[PDB]
Amino acid sequence: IVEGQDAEVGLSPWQVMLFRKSPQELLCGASLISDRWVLTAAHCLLYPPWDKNFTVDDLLVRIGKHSRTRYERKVEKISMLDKIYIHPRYNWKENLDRDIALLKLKRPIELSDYIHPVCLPDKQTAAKLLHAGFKGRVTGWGNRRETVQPSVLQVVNLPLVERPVCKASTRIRITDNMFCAGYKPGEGKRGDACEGDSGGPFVMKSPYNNRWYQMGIVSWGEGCDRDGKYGFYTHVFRLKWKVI
Amino acid sequence: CGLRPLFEKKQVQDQTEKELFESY
Repeated sequence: IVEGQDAEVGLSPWQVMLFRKSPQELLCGASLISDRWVLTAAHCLLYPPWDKNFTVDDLLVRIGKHSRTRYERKVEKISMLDKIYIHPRYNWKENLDRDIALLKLKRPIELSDYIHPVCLPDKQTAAKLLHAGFKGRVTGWGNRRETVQPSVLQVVNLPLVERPVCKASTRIRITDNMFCAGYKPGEGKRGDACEGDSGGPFVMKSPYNNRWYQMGIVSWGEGCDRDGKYGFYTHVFRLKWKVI
Repeated sequence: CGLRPLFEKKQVQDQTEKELFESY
């Protein structure tokens, strides 16, 4: 999370962190969307370009944490997956299209004041909210900048950007299953998720019902806080895939 | 869902929330 800020305790209840079990290793971010379903990006589990094909037995999840190292004893809740679901039409050799995966936990996590499900968007909310200029929120423990491992969960609010602008800033084929956000060269403000932040949530707060809806999943990008480049996120709504 | 127990529930705003509505 480049240019982020230390998250207040309990800021993102849905925050989940993907870990390679042995050796311990923070692989990616992810979000809790029910007491037994986690939402994350496919490339955190399957990305042949860097020979990566994770099974359930190779993954383990930790929920309710704050620091990236220490164990949150009266707060944290470690749980193992029981099955993985990667979108059938996920495009890894081209433009990371449909970069989405569901992780079914083995034992339903028990909610607390530090662990609570994020809401999936509905047409109304998705329609009234997904508008250029409106800033969403990204959280994560990724690189403090590009080659960097944050102590406390970082947070940063980012403004959504117009599709044309997004498409123009990259040779890569942008598809309707992804949007992009970040400040423009000149607004005099910075920030951006970064590798490692991957699989994390890009959420937006609805003033109708005062609740947090998840709008995108940190997917790809070129660099981290590069000028004139914006991060892309899987478009959760266009993907609301049925597996549950 | 989406009603964080230590903020929404307690009826309290977090540091950066202002920005969100402000940008709206």
